[PDB]
Amino acid sequence: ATAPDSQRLKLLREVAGTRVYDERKEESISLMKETEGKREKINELLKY
Amino acid sequence: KYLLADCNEAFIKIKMAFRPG
Repeated sequence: ATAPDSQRLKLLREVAGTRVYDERKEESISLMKETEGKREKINELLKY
Repeated sequence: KYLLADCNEAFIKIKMAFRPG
C-alpha cells in the first residue's frame, strides 16, 4: 500500500502479461539499427 | 550479414588484373 504508484503500475502491467513483448522489442531495435548501418555500408560498396 | 560478407568478398575478387608488361 505505501508503495509508489509506478510499482503498482508495473505489477498490473505484468498481470496483463506484457513484459516479454516489451523486452524483446527494445532488444531488437538496437540490432536492427546496427543492420541499418550495415545496409549503408552495403550501398557504399555497391557504388564502388 | 551474409550479403555484406558476400559483397566485401566480391569487391576483393574484382581488384585482380594481369598486365604482362
